[PDB]
Formats: sequence, C-alpha cells, structure tokens
Amino acid sequence: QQRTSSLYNKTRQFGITAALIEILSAMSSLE
Amino acid sequence: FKTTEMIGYVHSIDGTIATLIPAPGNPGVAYNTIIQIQVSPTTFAAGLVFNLEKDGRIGIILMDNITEVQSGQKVMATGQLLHIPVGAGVLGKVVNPLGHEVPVSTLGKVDTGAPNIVSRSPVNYNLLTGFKAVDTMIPIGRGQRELIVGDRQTGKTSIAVSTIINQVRINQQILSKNAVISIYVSIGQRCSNVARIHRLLQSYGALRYTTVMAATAAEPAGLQYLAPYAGVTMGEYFMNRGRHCLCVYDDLSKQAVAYRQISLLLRRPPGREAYPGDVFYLHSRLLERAAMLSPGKGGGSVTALPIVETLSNDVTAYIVTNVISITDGQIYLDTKLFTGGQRPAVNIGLSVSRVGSSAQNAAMKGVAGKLKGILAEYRKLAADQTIPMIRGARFVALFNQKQPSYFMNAIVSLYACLNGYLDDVKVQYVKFYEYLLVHRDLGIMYGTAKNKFFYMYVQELNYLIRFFTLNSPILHGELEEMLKQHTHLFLQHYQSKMNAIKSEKDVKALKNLLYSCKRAV
Amino acid sequence: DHKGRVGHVSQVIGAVVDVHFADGVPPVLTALDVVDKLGRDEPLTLEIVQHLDAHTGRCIAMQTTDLLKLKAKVVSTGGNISVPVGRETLGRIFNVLGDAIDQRGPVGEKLRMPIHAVAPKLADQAAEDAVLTTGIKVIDLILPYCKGGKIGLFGGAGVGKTVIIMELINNVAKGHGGFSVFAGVGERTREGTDLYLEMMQSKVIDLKGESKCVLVYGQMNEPPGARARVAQSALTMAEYFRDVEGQDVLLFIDNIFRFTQANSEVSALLGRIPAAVGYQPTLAEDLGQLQERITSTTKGSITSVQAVYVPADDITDPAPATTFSHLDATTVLDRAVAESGIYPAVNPLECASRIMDPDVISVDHYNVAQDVVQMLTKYRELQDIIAVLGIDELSEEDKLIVDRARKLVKFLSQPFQVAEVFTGMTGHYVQLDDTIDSFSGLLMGTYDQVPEMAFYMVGGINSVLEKAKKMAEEAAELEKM
Amino acid sequence: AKKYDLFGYEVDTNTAPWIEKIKKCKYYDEAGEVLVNMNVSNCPPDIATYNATLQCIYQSPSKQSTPVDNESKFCAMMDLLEEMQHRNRLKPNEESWTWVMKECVKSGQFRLGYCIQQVMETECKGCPADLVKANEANAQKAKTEGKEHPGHLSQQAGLFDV
Ligand SMILES: Nc1ncnc2c1ncn2[C@@H]1O[C@H](COP(=O)(O)OP(=O)(O)O)[C@@H](O)[C@H]1O
Ligand SMILES: Nc1ncnc2c1ncn2[C@@H]1O[C@H](COP(=O)(O)OP(=O)(O)O)[C@@H](O)[C@H]1O
Ligand SMILES: [Mg+2]
Ligand SMILES: [Mg+2]
Repeated sequence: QQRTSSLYNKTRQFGITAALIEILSAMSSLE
Repeated sequence: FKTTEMIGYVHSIDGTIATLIPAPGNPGVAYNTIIQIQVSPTTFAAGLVFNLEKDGRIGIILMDNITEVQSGQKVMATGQLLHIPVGAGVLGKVVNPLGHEVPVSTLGKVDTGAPNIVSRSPVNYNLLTGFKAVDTMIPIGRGQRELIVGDRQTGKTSIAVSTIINQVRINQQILSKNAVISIYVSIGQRCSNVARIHRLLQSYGALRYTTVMAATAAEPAGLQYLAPYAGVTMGEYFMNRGRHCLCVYDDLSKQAVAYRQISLLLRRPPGREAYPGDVFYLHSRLLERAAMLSPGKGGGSVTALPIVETLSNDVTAYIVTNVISITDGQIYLDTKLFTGGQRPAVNIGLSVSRVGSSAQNAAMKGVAGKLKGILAEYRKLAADQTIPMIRGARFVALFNQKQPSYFMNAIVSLYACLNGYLDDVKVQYVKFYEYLLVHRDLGIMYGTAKNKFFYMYVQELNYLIRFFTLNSPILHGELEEMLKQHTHLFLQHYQSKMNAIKSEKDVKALKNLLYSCKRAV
Repeated sequence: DHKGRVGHVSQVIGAVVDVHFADGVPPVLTALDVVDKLGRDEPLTLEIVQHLDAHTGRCIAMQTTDLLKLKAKVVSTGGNISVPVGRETLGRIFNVLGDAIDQRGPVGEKLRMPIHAVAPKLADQAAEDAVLTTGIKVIDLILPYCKGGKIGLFGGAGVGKTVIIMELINNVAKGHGGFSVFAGVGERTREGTDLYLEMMQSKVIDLKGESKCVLVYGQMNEPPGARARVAQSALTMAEYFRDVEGQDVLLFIDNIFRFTQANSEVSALLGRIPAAVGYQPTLAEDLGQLQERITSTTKGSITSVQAVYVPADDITDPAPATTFSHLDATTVLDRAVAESGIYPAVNPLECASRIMDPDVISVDHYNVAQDVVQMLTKYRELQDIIAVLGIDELSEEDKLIVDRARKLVKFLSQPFQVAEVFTGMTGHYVQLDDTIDSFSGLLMGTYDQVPEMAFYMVGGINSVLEKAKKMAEEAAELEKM
Repeated sequence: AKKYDLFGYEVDTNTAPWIEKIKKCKYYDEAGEVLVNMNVSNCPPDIATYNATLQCIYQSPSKQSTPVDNESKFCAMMDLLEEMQHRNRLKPNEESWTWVMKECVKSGQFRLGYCIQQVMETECKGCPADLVKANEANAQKAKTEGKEHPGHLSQQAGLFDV
C-alpha cells in the first residue's frame, strides 16, 4: 500500500509536468 | 530526376531539413513534389516540399547528399510527385525510398489514393504465416492489415520474416498468378540487421519472390518517413495487375519518430508525446492502400504486416494505440511468454483477427473452430484433469516452433490433438511425437503399414487436403489409420523408454533429444 | 452574392490553406473550388473555417493538397458545401461533398441542402418515450434503447462496436418503415464494402427496385477536412427526411470519435493552443453543434446509434467523456468482459438509460432489471472475498447468490446473427417478453438445478433448456462409456 | 446469357478470345499470366477456361527455359482446382479431374493416382478406365523392380536418432 501510493503520487506529478511541457511546447511553435 | 525550372536558392539548413528563398519572379513550386538542389555543377541532391509559406519561402526535407548541401545553392524543381522504379525486375534487390539500388520497369506514384468502396471485395484467400498458433487462432487473409506488437526481442521481425520464407515452398510449386510476392521495408534499423536478413532470405530462396526496401539508421529521417510508402507502391503494381502481395513494415514506430523530427524541425505544432497533429493520418493512408481488390479490378491484394514496438507492454502509447485502431486486429507478442518458453510468444488472449473465419482454408477452418472451444475452457480451468485440460495442454506444446511449418505437417499434427491421439502421450514428448510423424513414419518402419495413398512423406497431398479437408469421406478413414499406427507404435516402442531411463547420461541424452525437437516441427 | 468571387492561394501548410480575395473574403463555412489546372487526377475544394483579415481567409482541404502552387486561382461556390437530399439519394453511396462514388450513373437529386445547418431550438424539441426492442438481452433489459433516442456505443479497440451496429441493422433497421443513413466517419474502407454487399443481399438497398438506406463515407484514407465534415453530410440527408418528409429515421455514425480526432488535426494546423490531452480547445463546442442537430423534432424523429472509440481504454479521456452527456442510452463495452468470453462485451454497471424508469417501461421490466444490477453489484463484492478467503468460506445464502449471479453473467451473453462466422453458431433474436420472464425466473431461483454452461451463449429460456437437455444427454453417454 | 459480379456490374462473358491465348502456351506459367489478364479486363475464367489451362499444365514442360526448384505439375494443378471450387464457386466437370489422373501416370506418381481415382469414382463418377490400369501398372512396377517408398522410412533404427 505504501509503495503503490507513492507510484500514484509520482504519476500524479509526472503527469502534470508532462501535460504542461507539451501544452506550452505547442505555443512555442505558434510564437 | 527531371529538372524543369529554377525555383529558388537555399537559405537555411538544420541537419536534414531546409528552407528556400524564391528566385526573382517568384515561380512557386508545387506541393509534395521533388526538387533537385545543385550541390556541384555535375551532381544534384533530392528533396521533398513540405511547407509553402506566405513569404514565398519553401520548406524542404533533404534526402540525398546531405553533407554536400549548402546555403546559397541553386534549386531546380520537377513539378511532379515522387515516382520510383517498380516491377518484377526490382525483385531480389535492395532499394531506397527514392528508387536507387543498394549494392550488396514502368514507374508508379508513391503518393496515391487507396481503393474506394466498390473497388474492394471481402477477403477470402488465406495467407499462411506457417505457425500453428497464428494460422488457427489469428488467421491472416490476403489484403488484410494484421499488426505485430510487443517489446524488443519478443520475435516481431522473425515472425514477419518467416512468414515471407513460408511462401517459398508454396510459390515454387503453385502457378505464379497466386504467388505471394513479399516486400520487406526496413525503417530506421541497424545496417548489419538488413544484411543478415538479406543472407537469410537468400539461403531459403526468398529473394526470387521478395524485394527489400531499406532506410537504415544512418540514412536521414526523410527516407525513413517515406520508406513504407515506397514499399506499398511496389506492392500495388502486383495488386493492380491481378496478383497477390505482402508488405512488412519494420517498423512504424521508427517511421513516426522520423516524421516527428521532420515536423518539429519545420515548426509544426506538436501535440501528444510531441508528435504532430497528423501522425494518425501518416499510418492511416499507408495501411488503407493495402487491400483486397474486387473481381472487376483483377482480384489482386496487398497484405500488410506493420510492426510496432511497445515499451514494457504499454499499449496506451499514442503511436501504438493509433496503429491498433487502423489495422484489422493484432498479433501480440508477450515478453513473459518469450522467456517462459513459448516461442513464438503469441498471447492468444490479447491477439485477435477481425476477419479470421472467412480468411481461413476450408480444411483449416474445420480443425480451428474446435480449438477455440478447447483453449477457452483450458484457460478458464487452469485459473480455477478433464478431456479439454489434457488436449488443451498438448496444443500449447505444439504451438512452440522456430522455423515455419508446412500446411500439411501443421494441420495433421493439430488434427491428431483435436480427435485425441496425443492423450496417452505425455506433454514433454509431444515434439518427439510430432517429429516422428512428419520426417519419419512408424507404420512403414516396423510392419503394420498397408495404407493405399495417405502418408506423411508424400508432400503433394497438401493440396488435396486443402480442397477436400480431413473430415471428408475421401481422406477420413485413411488418415485415422496413419494416426492409429503412429500412436500405438510410439506408446509401445518409443514411450516405453521414458519409464526406464532414470540414470545419469541417459536423462541428459533424453533432454538434448527433446530440446532439438522443439526447433524442427 | 459573392457567387463566383475570385481569390488566390496565399499559403499552404498541410490540409490547412489560406486564400487571398481581392474584393473581400467570403463568409465563414463557404465552399471554394480551386479552378487552377495543375497535374491533378481529382478536384480540390476548400471550406473557409477562419478569417485572418478583411481580404484573407483560412480554409481546410476536403481532398489532398498535392501539387498546389502558390497564387493558384480559387473561386467561391455561392454558400456552404451542398449535398443532395430526398428519395433519389436512397440506395446510392456518397462522399463528404455529395458526389456519387458507386459508378451507377447520375443521381436524380432535384434539391441540395447545405452541410452546416443550425440545431433546432427548445420549442422544436419533443419527447416520445417508447421502447425500441433491439432483440438483445443486455440492452433491452438493463439499458433499453428508446424511440427517438441518441444512443452511444463506448468501447476500446476491438471490443464489438462495429459488430453491435451491424446486429442492430439486422435486428431493427430491416423491419422499419423509415429510411436509414450511415455516416462512415473515418473508419475502414474495407468494412464499407461488407455493409454494401450484405445490404444488397438482404435487399434493404435494391438496384432494380425500392431502397431504404443511404451511405455517406469519409474513411481513414481521406484527409482530415473530409473526415471532419462527413458526419454533417449524412446528418443533412437525415434532416431532410425528418423535417421535410416528416418521418421516423435512423442514423448510424461509426465512429463519432473520428469526427473529434479529425478536428484535432486541423485545429493544431489552424494555430489554436491545444487543451487537455492534446485535443482542440473547441472539443465540447464541436460535438455540441453536431449532436444537437441529431434530435427528435416536432416535424420528424431521428433515432441515432453511434459508435464511440475510447482511446487507450481510458474512459476519462475528453473525447468519450464529453460525448456521454449528450446520450440517452449509454452502452459501455469493456475489454476484460470480452476476453473472459462474454459477447457482446457490455459491462452493465457503467451503462445507463434514461427510459430505465417505472413510468416509461412496465413495472415488471424495471423491478427485474434492477435486481440484475443489484445482484451483479453484490457479486463483484463477493468475488473479492473468494479470491482472499475461498469459495467454501462464504455463507449458505451467499453461495446461492454466487450460483445465480454466475448464471446471470453467462446468460447476458448472446450469439449474434451477423457474428455467425465468429461464434460458429446461428443467431438469436430474443423477445422483450422472453428477456424479462427468463431473467425474472433466474432471480426467483426457478432455474437453480439448471447447469451454468447451459446459459452461456444462447437466446431465451427455450434455448437454455434445449442446451441443458443436450448437456444431460452427452454427459449421460460419456459417464456410461 | 447475361451475367453480373458480386456488386452487380456488367461482366465480360466473351471467353473464346482468351481461350486461344491459352492454347498457344509453350510453358505452363504463361497460362497463369493469361488468367491474370482476363480478370484484369473484367472477364472471369469460364469452366472451359480452367480445363484449357489444365491441358497446358499436362502437355508442356515447367516454368520456361530454366527449371524451378520443386516444380510439381500436380501442386500447380490442384491449386487451380481450389481456386475454381471455393473462391470462384464453380464445380469442376468430368474433364477437369481426368487431366489430373493423366499427370499422375505420366510423371509416375502412382500414390497420388490411388487417391484421385477414389475421388473421381465418388465425386464426378464418369468412366473410371484407361488410366486405372496404367496407374496399377506403375504400382506393380515399384514393387517388382526394387521397393516402394524411400529408404529413410524403412530404416528400423529407432531410439536416440536425431
Ligand atoms: N520462434 C523463435 N524461437 C526461438 N528464437 C526466436 C524465435 N523468434 C525469434 N527468436 C530469436 O529472438 C531474437 C530476437 O528476434 P526478433 O525477431 O529480432 O525480435 P524483435 O523484432 O522483437 O527484436 C533473435 O535472435 C531470434 O533468433
Ligand atoms: N457479439 C460478438 N460475437 C462474436 N465476436 C465478437 C462480438 N463482438 C465483438 N466480437 C469480436 O471483436 C472483434 C472486433 O470487433 P469490432 O466491433 O470489429 O471492433 P471495434 O469494437 O473496434 O469496432 C472481432 O474479431 C470479434 O471476434
Ligand atoms: Mg525487430
Ligand atoms: Mg470498429
């Protein structure tokens, strides 16, 4: 339970980094 | 290629991409056309047009002589889409996406629309991979698009290459009208891997009925992007001229990465996993050109075997999920089954053929319809010994094989297990039982033969079985003799030794015998 | 006005193309023919999506943009993309533009309507709450499709969406006095042939005589501009039969995800910033204007079955999640249910229907249907206990619930008539009265002595007792031997 | 009479021009190339066309100037039967299987001949004669001269071989 919750929490944060890098890498292409 | 008009000068280069400034007058080149850049007075360097900006500037994807391209060089236009050399004369050779032969014929458009609704027909002609696991459970028809997915070193190339090698035994014997001509496209692979496949195709006589499209990792993204398109073009020649063809793309994962490089370098807005908007459209228009044409247009075919590498059995990746939604099902290769023993490591639960039943042969449809019922009950009962549990376990042992099996040698060994000839035979000795069925024969050995026609040494019965099936008044009684003689003699004379041999240097001799029997079907 | 107003191609980046007009830009959604010659085999038609300035307008290509030079002559049509309508369309196949793609001479048309119609107002809406008996056990019992309903088939790749649409065309669309329309939105060109042939064999489409189907296909091979707009082309034809002719009509969109996905391609190239999970920011608005047109008006009644692709089996994804709000009967297909052996692969707990109500359907229908949902909910809780503890550890009454609930899961499976090739068994149309009575008796415990595998892959109770008789006879023979 | 394909388009029933192309055959792989060219020009093979092809398989040598590996006129012949029966939906007449029986006795593959006379007797009845005695002659020819079958089967070695 400890180690799966940590993976849920890592995936939560890693998801939002990766979400926003893609979204803002879009508008660098659009100026 | 054929020059026409000097459209502009080279402005910027960024590896394998460039942009041009228009020459005085502003002629404007046509979209998606080839253009020749004068690297020297004598030599040219090809390139494809990908962007036509408002300024007058033209985005180029470099193809040849990339080191020799420079800023300020003149650029001639073709005013035409990319055409390449295609025909029977191209077979047994390695070729670029642009058409140049690699050292070791009327042209056709690479950018072509797929056959429309009335142009196609339902898939009926079978395509034998030469695997009992695949040809029964996940049967591929001619004109079908069957995906191959799985991790690195799971047997994605081998199962695709052995499918091409399986055609030679048929193609040699059959009329050339119905011969499966193969087109192995090698996108982004290592160079020595292409050489080993060339030698492997040459040793099994496959080069006669095969042509190798090649865009290695050294070669630029422009060629890798265009390599599967050039592969289909070569197949469509056979399709449109009433012949059947096969196309392997190894692999579409590395094509997408090459297309992403091109798109990102030319400032196309990226989306999911940094790929452009039209990365779905990339694979869709490729795979839809593979089809089964109608009787009205020859009845030819291009069968597609796209390979797509997954990272740690993750089907949720963008490129993998795209190709699954395009193709007519998949052949999933599990990493745990590979290391576990089962080779090819075909996960039957995950794998699926969307047009399986209609694609199979009449004989193969008879046996395989029952196998779905047996393995369904075996998988359920394995989680939670019946007759399904006995016979189901033997099928799993039979599905293991290195090189592809001949249609006669496969279907008889499966028919034996279906009617229950390997029930008294133990699970470890199924490959020794199958080896002695195909190559040797026990009825002719000992004494008790007396069959008028049906034997396993006579390979020509293959095509009689395909016509009439095993469950038929012609072959049923004669076949059930062959199997009754083989089982009784194997159990009495050959399996008796295994109760005996319980000593050092005999148990090891038994192992080395049984391990070599896994390879030869 | 603006009828043959000339313009020139300003910029070409993929399917997205800018056009400069000297005497001002046309309106939005205006179709434009590219008159300039080039080396083309097929024509090019651009639809204006945006305006950049008073003289320039950004567009999307319905055909490929190959060989298109800059400054190429472009001319307006008059208005939106126009598509033929009426009874002359019946039997024929069409593309996004409305050109016949079946090689059977010119269409009889006599009127053309624009693809981009406006959705009905609040006053035009009307509710007719009657049950559409699909002849399928899981649907008719748990999530019954209503007359006039917008229905959605949500599921991942290779679960039974295309199979269920084909079975509904067999079960419902054949014995129907209304006509039908099939929007082949971005799906397999090869699947389109099999539908055309099977309808010709069954004579719902007829060459020599009366036809009762229209086919509008914009498949995977086509560029994003076509695949986006092709859903609306079919919807315009169904709108004619609804509004003008005043009739009950069926619509079949396979797949509605491919509309959203097609718009996601152009939206990137148009220069919009993508929203969540890389979709267009106008995702909810795109579905809004499309799905709102699909409705039962006072004049007629559309009854739309739709297929919905759930990408990566992620139901929380925007493309299905946004669609769920629009639908009357939401059908959810699960992969684990398919791989376990149950076809169709309908997970009944995630499903829902608006007409699952004592007022619309009968009291006996609602009470039996709720007990199946209740029993299956208890069964999922008990399934976690058996994995931990064991089957023997359960109580006396709970064991009997498992025996019934296991039979309920098996009895929910059904061999489809279109899927004779897959299942290897003849189909079963199960009546609504048969479906309710057979499931009612199973909940009572009248079929406790009936074995479990009798219920797997059969129709109603007569086929269950028939298979149970065959199981008793074959088990008697093998025991004797 | 008039005829239509699976979609319902008109189909060229004019077979006779394509038949005379198959008669000028020389090597039997050229017959397949003609059979392609009929289908390409919306003209499906007739029941007489398949029999005209079957004739060319019997008479000529194999591919062209060079021989192919594992030629088998029987396997090329039996593939063509599978095409007409299952896919094209045409029952082969009495002429069809008589060409097959000739090739068994000509090449000397008598074991096939035993299987196909059983087929010819049961399926298409006809007249089971002339070739039956010629086939039975080749069966006795193998027995009296040396032995029937190959030597890898006879061996009697057993145990840990290969
Ligand atoms: N059926 C099989 N039995 C035994 N070995 C195999 C089989 N298929 C593939 N291999 C071996 O596994 C290795 C990887 O195979 P390959 O087809 O290249 O997989 P991938 O394409 O996933 O890298 C090769 O060295 C090959 O010899
Ligand atoms: N009712 C059913 N009966 C038998 N097989 C089914 C059924 N529904 C789905 N399948 C299986 O699912 C596979 C593909 O389903 P399909 O509907 O074509 O895909 P999708 O769900 O992506 O539209 C088929 O190969 C078939 O075996
Ligand atoms: Mg590989
Ligand atoms: Mg589908």
